[PDB]
Parts: sequence; C-alpha cells; structure tokens
Amino acid sequence: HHHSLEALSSYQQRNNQQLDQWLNRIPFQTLPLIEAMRYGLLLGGKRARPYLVYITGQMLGCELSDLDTPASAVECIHAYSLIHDDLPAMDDDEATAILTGDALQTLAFTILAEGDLSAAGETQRVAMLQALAEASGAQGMCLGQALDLAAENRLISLEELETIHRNKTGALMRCAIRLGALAAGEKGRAMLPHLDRYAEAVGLAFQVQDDILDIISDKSTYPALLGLEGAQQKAHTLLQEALLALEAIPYNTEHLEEFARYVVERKN
Amino acid sequence: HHHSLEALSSYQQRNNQQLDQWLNRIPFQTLPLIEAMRYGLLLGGKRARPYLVYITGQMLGCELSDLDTPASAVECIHAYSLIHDDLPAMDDDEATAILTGDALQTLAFTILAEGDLSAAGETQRVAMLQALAEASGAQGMCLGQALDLAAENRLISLEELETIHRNKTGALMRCAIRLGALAAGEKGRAMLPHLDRYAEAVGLAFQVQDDILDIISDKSTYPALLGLEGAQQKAHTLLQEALLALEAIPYNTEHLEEFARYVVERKN
Repeated sequence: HHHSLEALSSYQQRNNQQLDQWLNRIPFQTLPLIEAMRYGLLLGGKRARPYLVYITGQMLGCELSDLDTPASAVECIHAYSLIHDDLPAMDDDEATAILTGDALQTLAFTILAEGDLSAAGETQRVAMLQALAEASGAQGMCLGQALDLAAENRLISLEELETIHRNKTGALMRCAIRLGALAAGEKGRAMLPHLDRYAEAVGLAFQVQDDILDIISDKSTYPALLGLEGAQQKAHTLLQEALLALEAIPYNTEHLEEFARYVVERKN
Repeated sequence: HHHSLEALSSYQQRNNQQLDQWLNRIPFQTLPLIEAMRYGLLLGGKRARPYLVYITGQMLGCELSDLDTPASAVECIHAYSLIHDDLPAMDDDEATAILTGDALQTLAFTILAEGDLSAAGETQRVAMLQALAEASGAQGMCLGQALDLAAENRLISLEELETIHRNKTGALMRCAIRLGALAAGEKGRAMLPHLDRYAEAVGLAFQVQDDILDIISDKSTYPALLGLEGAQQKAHTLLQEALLALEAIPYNTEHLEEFARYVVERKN
C-alpha cells in the first residue's frame, strides 16, 4: 500500500547490475555452476535485504557507492539459502544445486572481503563479516533452519514458532540493516541497539503477515495459534514496536518506518 | 616415512581442542545440527591443512597462539566440503548433513572474523578472509568440484585432470599455507610467491601419490594417463618442484620440505 512497492524496484535494479560485475569476475563462465549461480541469483525476489542496506545507510549519510558491497553480499546469502531450501532432501544437477548454494555463500564473503567501502566503512569491514557470518550460521539462519526441521512434523508453541522465524528470517534481515549502518562507520554502529529492536520487530511481523495473507486469499501458523484476528493484532503490535524503536534514532527514519508499514499493509 | 606421520599428531590435537572452544560457543547444543557439526568436524582426517598453517607460521616467527585462528578456520572449510561430498545427490538427517555443511563453512568465517591474532596478523585479517573465500568458492574448491562433475562419466585429458585436482584440492591447501604466512603479517605475505609455487606442487603431488597407492595395494587416473612408472616420475618431479621453491625462502624451510617428502613417500 506504500510507495515501497515500487521503491524496491529502484534498488532492485542496482543490486542486479552489481551482482553481475561480481559474477563476471568468475572464470570458466561456460561452465554450468557459474550458470546456476547466475540464475539462482538474478531470479531472487523483492530484495528486501539489499534495500534495507541501501536505505539504512543513506539515512546515515552514505552514498550508494558506499553500500553496493554489503548490499550485494547480503543478497548472496539470501540466494544461497533458497537454493538449499528447494532441495529434494529438504522439501520432500541437484548436486549442481548443492554446489551453487555453497558457492553463493562463499561469494558473499568474497564480496565483503574485496568490495569497495568508504573510509568510514573500511573501519567496519571486519565487523560486517562477523555480523554476516553470525547471522548466517548455527547462530542464525542455520540454527533457525535446524529448528524448522523438528517443527515440520509437529504443531508447536507460539514461542517455538517465533524462535524459528526469529533465527530463520530475523537474523539475516537484522543483518542487512546492521550492514547498511556499519557502512557509515562508528556513527552507524552506535545506532545498532535501536536498529536491532526495529529489525527484530520487522523481521517477525513479516512472517505473521504472510500467514495472514495465506488465510485471506482462498500446521503451526500464527493464525492457528492466535486466530485470524489474534494474529492481525500481533502484526499491528509489532508495527508499533518497530516505529517505537525508530523514534530513538536521531536521523530521517522516514523510509524505514515506511518499510515497516509496507510489511504489514501489503496485499502481496 | 618421515617424522611427519607423528608430528601431524602433535597439532592434530590442538586443532581439535581449539575447534571445540568454537563449537562450545554455539547455543542450543542439545540440538542435532550442533551435533552433526561436532561429529563431522571432530572426526575429520590427518588435518594436513591446520598443520600447514602451524608450521608455515612458526617458520615465520609466530606463536601457536597466533595461529589457532587460521588453523581452526581452514579445517572448518575442509570438513564442510567432505560432508557435502558424501551426499546421496553427489555420490550416487540428510537434510541435516546439508545444513551441517553449510553451518561449517559459515563457522569458518566466524572464526577468521572473531578469533585472536597477533598485531602482525591483525593487519592481514581481511587478507585471510579474501584468501579463504577465494580458495573455497567458484574460483577454487567449488570450481574444482564443478569440474569433477563433468569428468565423472568420461575419461579425461591429463591437463583437465590436473586442473581438477588443482582447484578441488590445491586451492584449499595453498590456502592453509597462505593463512599460516599471513599470520605473521607483511613479512609472511612477502613470501607468498614462493610459498604458492610450493603449495601448487605439493597439492598436485598429493593426488598423484594417491592413485599410485591405489594401484599398489591390490576411470581417469594419473597412473592410467601416464602408467605406473610414468606417474611416479611425475610425483618425484613435483617433489623436486616444491623443494626448488622452498630454496627461495630465507627461513627454516625444514618442516615444509619435510612435509613435501612425506606426501610422496607415504605408505598411507
């Protein structure tokens, strides 16, 4: 419902232009894996993460040039994660799907290690890598995918269900925001506590509002554990949590707050 | 045949003690993935890589404390790579094997990002990450696993077969050596050209001497493309290439040269 349905289109372009220069570097293009990578990566999605990197950094004074690195990096992790998700093993040139996943995770760090950064950003390059590894491994995206493992058969605690989305979706999204901030150096870093709160609320609400769109277009789902109206009340409460968090930030929180609303107001 | 059969035992211990402190950090231990990780990682092998990190650094003045970071990091990549290798998809709680691979690659970078380093090492932390990503992705271990893909059915060019081992085994092994060197800062870095030559020769010869041990204990194999004696001549030539490379290095090349001999003299 917001002007974020078509803003995400402005960036979405840069992110693809950028991720291309990176794929272009790889030798043996005629090779297939470098192909799966190229598809599995330039297909993607709405690129909410890259977008979060961009707007968060800008809000903090960064040029887009100062942000293509984290932006591109974070999308590589996202992309890898989907590819692995769609595996016969998991869901029930496959081996090529496995490899292409593996190579995209690696690519993400190549990017964080090698890409340009403002002088302010440089000071945080190591911090960007620790944050991307932390959000992606057994302490985030992986720990959360491990939890959606056991949960697949059973129906679960609302807590459990949140702890799942928190790690499996929250971590990387909070990461895209942290990256965006770190690109602006210590000034950005000092804003993390508030940005974190924001991220956690927005990451969770994103899931809740899916389920709500699942039910409203005709397991353990937010609507099942709370009922349709009980869930919508949760999403709205989370949008309030986000916005409340952004109020602590002394900068133009316009596009972030706006992104929060889009998460829950979407007809997507 | 060398005293490197039981030296690799001295370190092999540290590497496991060290990789433990890292696994210990992860929350939700009772969880399974944090288990697969713990097995798939503390099983492992001879740990030639961690060893290469250690001896190379020492040769350059580093304390072992200054080296546990690269040492531990590099083993995480190795370990992940095996786990993925043994997949139904590839070879022909599986999904748990997939995840455990993914989480170990991530863990490797967590380690490089977070672990202690001498002040000399710190200066190269970003360079250690780029070298580990470069050696592990579509420009190394992955590009080389992609090549052993197409080669599985057909019989191939000696070149092709080397280009496969070069990327699929050479890259990471040359990486363990580069890491060891970088731990000693710019002094170590300046030695890379020679260490690289050494690494490439030793990485390749390691493969050739496998095949030779395969045939001598009773597809496209070194022995098939060159014959038993033709291969042994190649391994010996590579040991000469390595040793010739170490001669350019103004430091105690004893343990490296010694490791080269072990590669080709092994009854393993």
